[PDB]
Amino acid sequence: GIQGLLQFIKEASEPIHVRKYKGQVVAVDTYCWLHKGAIACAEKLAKGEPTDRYVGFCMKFVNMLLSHGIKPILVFDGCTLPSKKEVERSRRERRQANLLKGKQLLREGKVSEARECFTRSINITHAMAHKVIKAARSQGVDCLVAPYEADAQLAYLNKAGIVQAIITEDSDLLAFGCKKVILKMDQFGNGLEIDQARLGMCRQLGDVFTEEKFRYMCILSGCDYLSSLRGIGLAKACKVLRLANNPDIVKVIKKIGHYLKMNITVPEDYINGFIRANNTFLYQLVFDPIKRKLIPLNAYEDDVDPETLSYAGQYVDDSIALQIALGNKDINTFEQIDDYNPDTANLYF
DNA sequence: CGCTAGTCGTC
DNA sequence: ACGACTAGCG
Ligand SMILES: C[C@@H](c1ccccc1)N1CN(c2ncc(Cl)c3ccncc23)n2ccc(=O)c(O)c2C1=O
Ligand SMILES: [Mg+2]
Ligand SMILES: [Mg+2]
Ligand code: NA
Ligand code: NA
Repeated sequence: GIQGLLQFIKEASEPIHVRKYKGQVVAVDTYCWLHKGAIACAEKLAKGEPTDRYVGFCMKFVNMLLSHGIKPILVFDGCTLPSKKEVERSRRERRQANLLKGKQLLREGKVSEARECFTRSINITHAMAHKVIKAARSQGVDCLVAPYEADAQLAYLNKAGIVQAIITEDSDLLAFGCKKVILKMDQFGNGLEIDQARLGMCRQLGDVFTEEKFRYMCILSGCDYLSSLRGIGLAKACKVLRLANNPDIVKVIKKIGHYLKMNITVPEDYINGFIRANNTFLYQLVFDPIKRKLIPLNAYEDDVDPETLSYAGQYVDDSIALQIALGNKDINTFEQIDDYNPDTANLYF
């Protein structure tokens, strides 16, 4: 998530009820719901005991969207981007560290502090997501596992017009150019909608309301694909882009210290890391479910060599991507764990 | 004083 | 991993 973006653009937000989307399609960042579901049964999942509480939690939200006449499309995270492989294994280590600390606290009589530790010791596996997929498909709810980050797939579904809004706790969806994003939605259907159109209402932005300029601001402030330079937040990133009057973002970043009157010599790796973050937001691979084809989020522009963009997701045969998308092919082991076929029975029709 | 980043507390 | 919120910094 972009740190503190919701507050900076608070004027573009409005409180809504999901009733607003009766008769409309809405995609969900379902790993947000699986994580909260797995918190409610953290003590059992950590010890390896069998539990399907996280399934009922996601279904509580799905059935609520269906009650108000919304067609939900549950989107799941797929493979890890090459650049994020070192961080996800580091996260597995920190979860296994809290597994032993939670156990130690249960011995010391501190049951409530141990119950809190277990909530930060759970790995959301593709097996857990497949249980949710099977429960959602019984109720006739379409599910789509993204090839890589669900953030990019959700952005595709909205940009294509397949879905009119995205339900998520991640503000990166706005940096990805989503038209309507619904944050902080509770089990009853109440949440905050941020419309890209209403970014004009934000006096803090100035002219940093276009997709390209708004994306650059989020990257400069500190994004998932790149930490910011020290002392740069949304306010200072926003300031740099308003003052600069040059389309080449690279020349603006080299002269960043001049615009802010700050002592910042930008390193070699920050310029390239900015280009990679910008390329991941534009060209990260997604699955077109109607045509059943793996494609970049946006069609390649100007001189952008697709052979240099492996960090934004590697290509695989469309048949492999279809099997990942239907939840049949396990993300980690690439083993077929199911035989679902949409043609032998809709998002894929 | 505006802002950014480090500490306490929780889904 | 999320945000409240606060201190301390430029
Ligand atoms: C795979 C998916 C995912 C994994 C498990 C549970 C919840 C979410 N992630 C991973 N990651 C995470 N986001 C949120 C939470 Cl609460 C996480 C908890 C544990 N481990 C990773 C998390 N993350 C970070 C920054 C992002 O910009 C982002 O898009 C994701 C993201 O979607
Ligand atoms: Mg994500
Ligand atoms: Mg993200
Ligand atoms: Na920052
Ligand atoms: Na300008």
